[PDB]
Amino acid sequence: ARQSVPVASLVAEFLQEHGVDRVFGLQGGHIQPIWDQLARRGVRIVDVRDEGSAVHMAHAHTELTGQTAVAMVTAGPGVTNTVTAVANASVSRIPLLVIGGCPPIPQSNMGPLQDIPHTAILEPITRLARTLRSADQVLREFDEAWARASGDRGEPGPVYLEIPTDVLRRDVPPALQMREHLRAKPKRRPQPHPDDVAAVADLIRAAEKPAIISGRGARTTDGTDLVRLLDASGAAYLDTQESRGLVPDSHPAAVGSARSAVMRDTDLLITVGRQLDYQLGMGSPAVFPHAKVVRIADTASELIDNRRGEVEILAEPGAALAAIADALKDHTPDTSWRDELKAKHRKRAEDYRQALHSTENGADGHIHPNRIFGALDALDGDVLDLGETIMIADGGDLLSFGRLGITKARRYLDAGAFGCLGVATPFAIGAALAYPDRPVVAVTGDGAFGITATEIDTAVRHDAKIVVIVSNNRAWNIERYDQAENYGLVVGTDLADSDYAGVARAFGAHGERVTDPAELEGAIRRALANAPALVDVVTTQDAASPDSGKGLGFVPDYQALTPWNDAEVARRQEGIGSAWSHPQ
Amino acid sequence: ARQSVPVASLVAEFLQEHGVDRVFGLQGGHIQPIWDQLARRGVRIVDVRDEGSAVHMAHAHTELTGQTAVAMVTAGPGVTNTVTAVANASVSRIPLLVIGGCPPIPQSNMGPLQDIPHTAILEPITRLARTLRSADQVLREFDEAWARASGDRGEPGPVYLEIPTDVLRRDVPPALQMREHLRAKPKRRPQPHPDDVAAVADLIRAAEKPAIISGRGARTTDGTDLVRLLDASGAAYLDTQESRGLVPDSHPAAVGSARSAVMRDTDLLITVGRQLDYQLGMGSPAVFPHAKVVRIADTASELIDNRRGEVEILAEPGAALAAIADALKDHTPDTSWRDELKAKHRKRAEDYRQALHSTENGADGHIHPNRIFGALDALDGDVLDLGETIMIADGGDLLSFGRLGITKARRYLDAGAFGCLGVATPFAIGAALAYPDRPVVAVTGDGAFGITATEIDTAVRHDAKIVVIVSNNRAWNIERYDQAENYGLVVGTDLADSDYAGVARAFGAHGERVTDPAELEGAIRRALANAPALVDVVTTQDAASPDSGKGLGFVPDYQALTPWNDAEVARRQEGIGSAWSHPQ
Amino acid sequence: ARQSVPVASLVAEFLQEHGVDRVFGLQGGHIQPIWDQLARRGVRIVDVRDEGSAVHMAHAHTELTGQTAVAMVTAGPGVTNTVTAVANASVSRIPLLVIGGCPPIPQSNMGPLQDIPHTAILEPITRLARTLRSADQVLREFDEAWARASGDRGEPGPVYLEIPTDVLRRDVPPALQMREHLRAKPKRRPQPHPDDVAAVADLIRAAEKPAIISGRGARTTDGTDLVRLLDASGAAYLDTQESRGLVPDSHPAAVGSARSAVMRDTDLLITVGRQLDYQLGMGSPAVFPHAKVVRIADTASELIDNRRGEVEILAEPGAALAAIADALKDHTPDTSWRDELKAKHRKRAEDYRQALHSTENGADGHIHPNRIFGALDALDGDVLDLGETIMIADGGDLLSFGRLGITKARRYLDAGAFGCLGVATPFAIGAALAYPDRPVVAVTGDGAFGITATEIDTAVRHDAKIVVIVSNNRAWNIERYDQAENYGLVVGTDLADSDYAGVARAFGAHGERVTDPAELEGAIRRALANAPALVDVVTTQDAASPDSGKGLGFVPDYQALTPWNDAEVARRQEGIGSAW
Ligand SMILES: CC(C)(COP(=O)(O)OP(=O)(O)OC[C@H]1O[C@@H](n2cnc3c(N)ncnc32)[C@H](O)[C@@H]1OP(=O)(O)O)[C@@H](O)C(=O)NCCC(=O)NCCSC=O
Ligand SMILES: Cc1ncc(C[n+]2csc(CCOP(=O)(O)OP(=O)(O)O)c2C)c(N)n1
Ligand SMILES: [Mg+2]
Ligand SMILES: [Mg+2]
Ligand SMILES: [Mg+2]
Ligand SMILES: [Mg+2]
Repeated sequence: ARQSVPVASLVAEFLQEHGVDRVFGLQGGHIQPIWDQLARRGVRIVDVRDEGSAVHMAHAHTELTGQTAVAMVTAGPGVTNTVTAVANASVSRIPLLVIGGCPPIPQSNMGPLQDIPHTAILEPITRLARTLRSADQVLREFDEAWARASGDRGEPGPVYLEIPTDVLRRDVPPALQMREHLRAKPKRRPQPHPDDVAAVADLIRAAEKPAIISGRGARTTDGTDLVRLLDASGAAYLDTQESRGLVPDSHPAAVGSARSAVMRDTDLLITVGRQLDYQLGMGSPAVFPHAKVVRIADTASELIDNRRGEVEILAEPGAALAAIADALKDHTPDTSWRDELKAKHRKRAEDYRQALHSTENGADGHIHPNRIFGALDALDGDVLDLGETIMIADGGDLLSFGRLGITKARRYLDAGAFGCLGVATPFAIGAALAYPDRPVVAVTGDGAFGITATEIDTAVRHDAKIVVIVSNNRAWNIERYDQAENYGLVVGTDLADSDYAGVARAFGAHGERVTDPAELEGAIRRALANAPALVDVVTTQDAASPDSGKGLGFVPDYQALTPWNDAEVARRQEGIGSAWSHPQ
Repeated sequence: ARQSVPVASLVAEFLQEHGVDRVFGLQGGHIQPIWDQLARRGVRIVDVRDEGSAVHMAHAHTELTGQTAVAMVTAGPGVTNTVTAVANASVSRIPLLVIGGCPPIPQSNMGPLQDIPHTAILEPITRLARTLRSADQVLREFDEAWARASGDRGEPGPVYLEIPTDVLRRDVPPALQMREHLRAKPKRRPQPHPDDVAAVADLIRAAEKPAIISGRGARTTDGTDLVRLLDASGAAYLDTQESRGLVPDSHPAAVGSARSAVMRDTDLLITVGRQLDYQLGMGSPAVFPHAKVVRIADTASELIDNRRGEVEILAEPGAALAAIADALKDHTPDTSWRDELKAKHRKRAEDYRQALHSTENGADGHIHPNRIFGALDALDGDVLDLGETIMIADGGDLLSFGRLGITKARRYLDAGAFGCLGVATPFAIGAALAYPDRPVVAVTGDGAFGITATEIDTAVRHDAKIVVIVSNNRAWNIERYDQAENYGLVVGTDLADSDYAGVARAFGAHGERVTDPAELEGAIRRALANAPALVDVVTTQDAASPDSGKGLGFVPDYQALTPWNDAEVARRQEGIGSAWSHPQ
Repeated sequence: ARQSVPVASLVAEFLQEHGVDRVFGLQGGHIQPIWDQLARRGVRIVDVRDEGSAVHMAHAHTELTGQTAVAMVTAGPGVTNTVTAVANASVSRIPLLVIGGCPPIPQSNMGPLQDIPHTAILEPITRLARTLRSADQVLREFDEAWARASGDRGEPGPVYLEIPTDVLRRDVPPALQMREHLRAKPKRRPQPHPDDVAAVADLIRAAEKPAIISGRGARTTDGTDLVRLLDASGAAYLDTQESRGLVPDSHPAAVGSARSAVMRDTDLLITVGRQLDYQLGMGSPAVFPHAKVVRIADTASELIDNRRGEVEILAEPGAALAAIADALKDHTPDTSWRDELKAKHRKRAEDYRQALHSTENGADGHIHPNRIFGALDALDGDVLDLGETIMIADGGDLLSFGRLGITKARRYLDAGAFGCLGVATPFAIGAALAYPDRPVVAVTGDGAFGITATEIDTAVRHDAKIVVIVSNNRAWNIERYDQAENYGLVVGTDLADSDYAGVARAFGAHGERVTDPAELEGAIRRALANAPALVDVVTTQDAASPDSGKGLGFVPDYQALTPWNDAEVARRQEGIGSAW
């Protein structure tokens, strides 16, 4: 079978055999040899307006599908344009491969065109960042890097490979073209230890108010084993931004409008593929004052951070959840606490959803962003099925409203733990190309949207059927609010009444502007029918979000949010005794 | 005088006392304490749509004015959005300070909001990248970093400082607030050694065809000492993209249409504040086959790279040029070679300029980009003075045409050695705010423009009177050309017939589209009268630039350009003798 | 229960509660606050002559006992003196903690005493390297770092923590002193997936010549599940330098003197906690021309390097071995290939061992190093049980002789994949302190010994009952031999006839010089009886070692060894010319 082929040809074959049917990127001569070979093999090339956007598209693809995705960018500014999107994928622990161009070996350190230390810049935010200088070993390096992206020898996240242009053009002998490096590999499935499963089952039997909080790792499962454990355990259930859609909304455990009540009173916190980072108050006793802790994950990045488990299970989370459910066969949980939370949640969530359809305009006479979520809700079952829809959110206040306003989605993506503004359009494109028969709706602040707005062109040229709804409040409004509240002086946080519909139409998309909230349902209906489309909603600056009211803009010393920080300050003063003296 | 003040207040005072009258950035809570204190001191805040753009604006400010400029960006994605612009400033050796936000010390390594290893990511492309954790020493650190940006303990370029939000809020005692750290410092002026000056004078006296090539370091002078040395030496003169405007166009040495002829035949190459990087063929004997080498600079980054000088002068370049001119008092140079180049240059450059006014449309029936440079030339002395105009160029083919088409500018900026697409709009903004009574004209490819187009909003909101002229050829055209030529398959390099005038109007700027080259002068006149303005020129894909024809897209093994690479391959085969054997 | 205590006190308590009963180090003011608190808690301080030797001692302790060991060293040169020993532990994937001193936060970047970028220097060779600037979070950082040393979020290896002296003096409130961070944690035990177990059992049933090669991860087990799989599978068995002692020498699978024959013919290579690095020919098809590959390990650092498995099991290796053994309950392996290798191994190994007793002196009239191994063999079952002895080897030719000359040992340590000369004495000290009732015998080249010789003092002052036997050949001899062979010019590889016995005596150890090989048994008997003790053996420069003439000094393009490299050159020629 095998004959001598150039490195660039073997790279393209590696990718295709690993299940890569599309590559996101932006062409330059340093990667053209691979670009050409991917084209020749029938791999779709999704070319973008800013390399960072290509990496965001890969991120969305992998997060949605489970298939490791690929971005390809040229030397120098091509690679440096990806740093934010790489960092975002690193924080979220998403497997992806970035292939960068780089100058030929002979010109090393001589000031060749577009030279910059790519591997040194990317090393801190990647699982691997390497320059491949041996033609014979390029295939082996690709396969190992792909494994490291899944989390081998680290934790899941992005990897970076570059091949000097002279090496790309070298031949690889047939003997070195080994099938074991070319072939797709299954995910690892480490299994739980029976004694850890029994120990967790014993903690659940002893707990009165157990609570499961899911993350990334749980979201790699279909949710069915998590529901088996919820049923067997009687635990309350919370998800996070990275783990929406695993548990039906009507499930007796699902209490997503009772987040603070669950954290305050749970006596057994079980994390499932979830970090106890700022989004869960660092798992601090100040935020979980009654909780024993158990941690379940396929990576210690979701076992050891900030709190240790009385039990920690390192295993494929589905298998762990199934085994604990099995161990609770003859347990009859006390669900009084869960059922009381659920009764109040059902009413609070229903009332909140219904109020989205009629929210008053703010004091400036413009639309409250809640009306966008109400109009989507009104259209559900009519012109779209939200239960089949990929929902994306981005921005400041808009994003915080979206976490309450978006309840019925198939899948949800957003700015993530990194707070990465500008993901909305690139994520919408990756999602739409992965799921061409699903509605894809991105709701975004105007600040965030300006970062990646020109990717509306990409959506039109590649026919990604996205709908982008802009909360056009002429501001970085959550920042304007923190300025007013904590300094009395608003400066450098105002934007303008930009025609984002006109920007979309300039790039060949359907555009409409809305000033009257009664026009929103019709404008979003027209956008869904004419995707790719943008709806530019003139929204109020008088709309405090849950995040603006909790001090997210101020950056307290110990926690992201003022109320959590207050509890932390109190915790640090406990029981110091006569040892204490005033800082003077 | 002095009392306890918070770190953030002392930072703002440091900046203002160091001559900072504006800061470019994008607000977040992590830098709000400094942002507020700059506002309170009357420092102008130029807030942008993408943090990378703020660093490009600082770069343009410093390159134009000589005053070290400042960008301020928030933690996480705020800092990671600057990497390309930082890299660009590092390659070009431009002093600038980036102030980044970062999370409070107590949350170190805990997964706080927007955490990422900023200093590790930026260390390879900065002169210093530090986290300031001692309130008492913040002022001292700022002043040392500012010195390192000028090139102390390194070479000129960007520096990065971040202050954890808890440290920003700490008080500094009055004793630690030292005037020697707060005060503006003069540039260093190391002086030449008389013996090196005499040695260079002797080499000039012995040379028949001496040639000066200027760079960055020469461009920090007003050009008058360089002209004294040209007059005294009889040398031919070439500039580079980073050193335009130092020598009158009519000067007997100025032979900018004879670049290859000068490099081929010079017997004495004198670099003045210039790197022998890819833009000058690595100073290779393959490109300068007859040249002895002399190097003059205030930094060894422009003395030791790729070629060593028979003499090297490390000194303030003005002083070096003046001293060598003095040493040649009674020398009568042989200028036959110079004067013969000049006679042919005068005619070639005049004919080329005049032909810009009537260039034929390409085979697709659209405008040749040369017509943009002709229309600017036609308007010169009428509605603008090109000799007072800051010209900016960006893109691929468009940029290569611009290097021949732009001859009469006050100052010129472009994509630089790094090939940093998307600098046009941000640079135009920084230039326009530095020089509010000067025309600022940016000519850009459509590919490059999509990266930073949304900064047209910034130009409108801050009233930066820029004119952006887009070469709208519906392509990354220099890439499309290299694909066709070297692979036969054009893929992923096509864009669309986007309404860039409509994008500008969406953001409140004056916009006009041009399809007929006879309308260009009127459209550019209207743009200059209504700045900020954009002219969207529908240009041809049938237009090979000097760069497309020399293989810049292909990346040869040894040089950026095919003809130079050919010469290099020939050089490597010289005189190997019987030792040689076929690679088989 | 808890009250406010200084950081330094909470660090000492963390270590003791994690099972640390000893800390290896060298005092400086930057670490004195911790040093003092360890002393007060009764944690033994083993103070050394060079910080690198403290980290070698920690490495040996962890590798032998399974308990993560700790070195503590001061700012600046105290930390930079550890880099070789840290790199060695990183290469061998040994958990250990290095606690470094560093200057106070207010003097950051001001040129304080002993300042240097410790965390930047150590980042590339550690699983974590951090400066701890929040007193409240030091205990949490220690516990996370300890987990990472075990391999969480990485792979097993050394970690580095430093606390600025101002932070060491800060108080930690009682609420932040969480028991979950202070307490010792069990090792993780990920379990095999039954489908992978069945797939490996199917490959074993279909193989005619299966072979298991063990490494570090197998050596973390007691070997009983490995023997169960050997018995169930009929596989041949090879160990490596890092995995000796798991399988009795008399076991029908143990064919250590047939390494080449095993690699050449096996049709199923099974790696057990082992890397396919240079020591196994990169697992190359050039070196294993008939082998399908299966990989078993609790870390992907021993699954994905160079060769992929048709099946890869990421699990605690004992559990994986046990499950595959179970799956083969009704399998009757064809062991003819195994039994043929074993018959030739038995004869070859026996003849080799017996010849050690009578190896003639070299052409220069001096002892052949094999006589050292013959004398140890003669003493076995008489003066000591080598099967209860911790054997350590170091050097060039001496080490190569040692790999074949040392066949019985409770445990074996050496220079490792990193080729880290000078480990013998510090390893012997860590081993002797960990196993005070076991004989500890370190055989070293004279070149290697010069690096760490002054740690004989440490052995004497801490009563570490070690025996050091020096192959004193007045040379870096494996290097002198490569120069003679390949350049015809020996330069800068000669040493002198140094009195290493006299060095030992100067540091208060027992010393004896041996020039007559018939005196070796007696001298080694006297050394064992008077440990700590050194035997300085005047050995020949004129003796080829098993490693001689194999291109080790040449450093071929593709493989460590010429014959392997030749096979790689031939592999790259296969099918070239054949395009059409
Ligand atoms: C790369 C290697 C692991 C490869 O060595 P191997 O071929 O695995 O050899 P060894 O295990 O040492 O054994 C070599 C041969 O001896 C045979 N052998 C082994 N034991 C015996 C006994 N008891 N009797 C007879 N023969 C024996 C074995 O079957 C091999 O022959 P065959 O069956 O014919 O193969 C090693 O060479 C090595 O580690 N050296 C590199 C240098 C180094 O790491 N040291 C640091 C200091 S020098 C660095 O600067
Ligand atoms: C620190 C160090 N320096 C150099 C080497 C290279 N090296 C490998 S073996 C060897 C010679 C060892 O000499 P010795 O310990 O006397 O053993 P001999 O070969 O003489 O038996 C050398 C220098 C090394 N591995 N480590
Ligand atoms: Mg960017
Ligand atoms: Mg907004
Ligand atoms: Mg173009
Ligand atoms: Mg020796």
